[PDB]
Amino acid sequence: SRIGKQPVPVPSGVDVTINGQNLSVKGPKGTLTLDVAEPISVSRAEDGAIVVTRPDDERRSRSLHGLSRTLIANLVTGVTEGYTQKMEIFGVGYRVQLKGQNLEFALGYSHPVLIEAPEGITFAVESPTKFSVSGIDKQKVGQISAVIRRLRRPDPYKGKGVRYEGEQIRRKVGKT
Amino acid sequence: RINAAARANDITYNRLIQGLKAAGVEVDRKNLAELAVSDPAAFTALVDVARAALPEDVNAPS
Amino acid sequence: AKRGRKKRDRKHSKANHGKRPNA
Amino acid sequence: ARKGILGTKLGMTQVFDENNKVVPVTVVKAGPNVVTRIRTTERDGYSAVQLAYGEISPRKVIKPVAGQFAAAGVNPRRHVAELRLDDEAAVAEYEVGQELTAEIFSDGAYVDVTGTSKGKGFAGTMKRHGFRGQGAAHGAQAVHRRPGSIGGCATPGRVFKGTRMSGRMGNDRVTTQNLKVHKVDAENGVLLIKGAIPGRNGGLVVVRSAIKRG
Amino acid sequence: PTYTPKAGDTTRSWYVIDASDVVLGRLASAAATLLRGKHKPTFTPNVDGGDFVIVINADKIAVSGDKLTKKFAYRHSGYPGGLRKRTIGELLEKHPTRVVENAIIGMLPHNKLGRQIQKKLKVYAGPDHPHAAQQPIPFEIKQVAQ
Amino acid sequence: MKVNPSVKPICDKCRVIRRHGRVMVICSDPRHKQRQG
RNA sequence: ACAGGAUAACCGCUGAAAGCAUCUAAGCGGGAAACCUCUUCCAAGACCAGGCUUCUCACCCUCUAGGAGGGAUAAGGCCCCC
RNA sequence: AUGGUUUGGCACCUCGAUGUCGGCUCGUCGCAUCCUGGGGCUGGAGCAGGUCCCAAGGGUUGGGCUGUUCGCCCAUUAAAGCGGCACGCGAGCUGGGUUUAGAACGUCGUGAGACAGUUCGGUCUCUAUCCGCCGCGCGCGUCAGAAGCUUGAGGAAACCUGUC
RNA sequence: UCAACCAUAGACUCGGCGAAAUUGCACUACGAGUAAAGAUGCUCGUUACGCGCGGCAGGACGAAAAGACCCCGGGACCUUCA
RNA sequence: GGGGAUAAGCUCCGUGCGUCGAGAGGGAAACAGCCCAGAUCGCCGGCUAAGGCCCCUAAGCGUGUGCUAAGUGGAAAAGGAU
Repeated sequence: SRIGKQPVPVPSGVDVTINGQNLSVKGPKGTLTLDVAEPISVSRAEDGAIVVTRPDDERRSRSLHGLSRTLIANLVTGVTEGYTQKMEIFGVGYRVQLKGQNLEFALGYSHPVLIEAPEGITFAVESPTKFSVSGIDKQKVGQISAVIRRLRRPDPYKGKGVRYEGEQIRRKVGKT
Repeated sequence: RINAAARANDITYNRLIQGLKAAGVEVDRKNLAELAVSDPAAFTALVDVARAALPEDVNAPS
Repeated sequence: AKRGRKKRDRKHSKANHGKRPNA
Repeated sequence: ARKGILGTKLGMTQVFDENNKVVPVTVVKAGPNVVTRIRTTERDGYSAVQLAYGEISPRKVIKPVAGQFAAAGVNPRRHVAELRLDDEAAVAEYEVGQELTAEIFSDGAYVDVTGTSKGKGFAGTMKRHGFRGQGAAHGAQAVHRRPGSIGGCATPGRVFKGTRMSGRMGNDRVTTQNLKVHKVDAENGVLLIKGAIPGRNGGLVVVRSAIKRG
Repeated sequence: PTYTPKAGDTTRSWYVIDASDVVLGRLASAAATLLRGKHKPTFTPNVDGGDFVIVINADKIAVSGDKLTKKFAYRHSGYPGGLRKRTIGELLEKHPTRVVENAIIGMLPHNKLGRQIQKKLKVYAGPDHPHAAQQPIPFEIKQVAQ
Repeated sequence: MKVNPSVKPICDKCRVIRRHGRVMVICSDPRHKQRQG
């Protein structure tokens, strides 16, 4: 509601397209699609923007309004700017490298962990201890980055594992 | 059988009986069924009679 | 127990009117 | 793929491997099989190959069977059987009139052999289901091999379906899996398969590639 | 006396119901009605004077709520522990027609005449049926008003 | 996780929610995690 | 067994309602010897009694030729026989 | 509060008979899971655990004592689960115990005799009609009669695990 | 442990003679229920072509014996400072 | 109202209270004691009660306004709960 009321400003390098609830955007980074929930009114504003409102005030509509607005916001900013997540690694021997477009971690296992890059996602390695995922869907980005984050069990005693950039994990101490 | 023939004439059994009792048709269900089987036209005529004798808003107290 | 419970709750019906033999 | 063949069991014997270790084998006359019909999805709803095996006089053949073998375009055989496949790409290899021999297999291949178990007749629950019997002493009145109890009591009040009782054992289709062929012998047209095979000697079998181990 | 059919009075008509976005029980009640003959004034409960009922697009049947995942079609083999359950979604993707069948069969009488009435029910998961020679009438599931 | 019919906050960070038909309690402190059951 | 699918507990992503947050309300994923598939076996009396093929695919008589009844046959099968 | 397995309360079927404990055999079910499997929290460094959640697919030893169930013990184990099914199962077995008649000890009783006291001994009947179950046939049907090869709705089986 | 095999007498098959206990009936299913509180027979469903043969013994609260235990009533015999 | 654990389909009393007993019929799925109603017989006539009107199953997938998302309805406590 309070999120859904403010529309989304469309930059220049954007090509929006609608047939009803459906939606297809194009930008420099690629293209994207979205079939909006039916009770949420969608319109293409005169001021180079996408307005989204709700006819009723039922809780379902109030939820879907703000959600759809945020979804279009993420959609356009991904298809124009992109969506990146920088990750980094801690612990001796805990490293990663790029085997083409897939990644290969060593994380103290008896074998290397091969992460296959799915469609729409592109990886990168600023360093064996610092890497990044990039794409246009925030969902898929966070999904694969979390799949990466959960590759090793949490190690609050010595921090050995994958983390996000500015992550403040919990910690303990095992004295004995 | 009456319900069948009535719903074929686009009316329910209950409102048919209601309309017949309002129209003063003392015909019994036996003969109504026999009409429905043997004289569907006469059944339709009685259906029209009952639909006329019914009120304009059957869901009103009156 | 379940059997007695069900048999007693049977009395909470529109027909039985909150009473039944052996409740 | 799951290439296969019909044959006849001849009997067991020994061989010795390169390590001088003994191998109990069964010799299967995996013989000249001939393809008589192709099963397709556009015709039959499933992909398979109909094979035929066993020399037979053309007078002991039932005339419908003769007509089938004729319209195929081959001479009749005794036993006929289908091999199910996985796809039209797998059935496209088999042509009618094609001849299959033991050479489709190779030494070290793993096979599944389907045969018809030997008949043990009307068997008791001991021989049939491995029931412990009861005591041969200590008072046992005439229950030395009897199954004992058969169900519960009134609460069940019946015998559950599938209870293990006396009856005919054997003459059942048995697939023994993952038998390693010790040797192919195309000169004789046989397979030396490591270990037991279902059925009597002279019994028909189907040696197929192992659906688990390639 | 009251009418009874005699050996050639049972006329058969073929109806066809598009089960696309139609409620399962709604459709099944209507189809059972037609199959039994309640829609006919010659209805005699000791006679399968009903009509043939084709159902198409059974896979596109509509099921409300969480019934697609939390309503189970149970089945027993006769053997102990031989209860096998399968949800309606599992049943729709495996055997689409079975849900519509089971619904109608339960809505029908459980008797010899019910068995005879099942035979007039044809159910097909697509929009197409082979019973076009029989010239089936489309049957929209209405509601008589009052 | 604790699974009890009485799930309630334990500190000021413990937040209560209804997730998938179950009353959950979440927190930074995973000790305070709870679920109704 | 391998493998796959859908899942439990659980881990989550994107995210509102509730300017934040939230694994969820719309959506998207992962996830167990359980479940379905997979393996083996029975199975069309599966009364929706299935399917692909092949064979015989042909005679008489009586009732008054209506609907049948009887006989002789084919393909084939059964019995006897080893 | 659950459950209904314990001791009980009631005395509702059964006293013109519903055979009892324990074991043997055969199992089947539930999960309130002993192992195996998955996971959360941990005062979880790691090994190993504790606790909770999910999970009933399979598996869940052999012996000494005792009638015994139970239990203790011995060795093992991955584990040596808890319960229901007439405290499953005696028209399937045993019959050691309880629970007839014999006899004896102790105690009680004047006595005959008695003892949820002990002790030794002590008939376990029945040709399966029906259901059910295991298997096997005969008939008819599946819109002519036959034959061969088959699909697989739907069921059954199997599903364990250690050491290095 | 841990059971396997052989023969014989039965069981099985054919011929011949030919009983029995029992029996309210009968074209005598299963589940969950309900019910004199443990159902072939009732309810709702599920399953099941008809008829036999050999077998097993879970039920028919199976047969047998008007429960011996318990109680009530009555006997009998026994004891004794009735 | 007593006894009982203010348990028992428990027991013992009271009640110009009822029903069964000795009472069919309809409803309550089935179901002596609950609800309706007290069966002179017959009728292929009608109105009703209780209870019900999507199909099984006779009658309404009734009308209007709201509520419910839990298949609640179509068992349950303390207590927990944006």
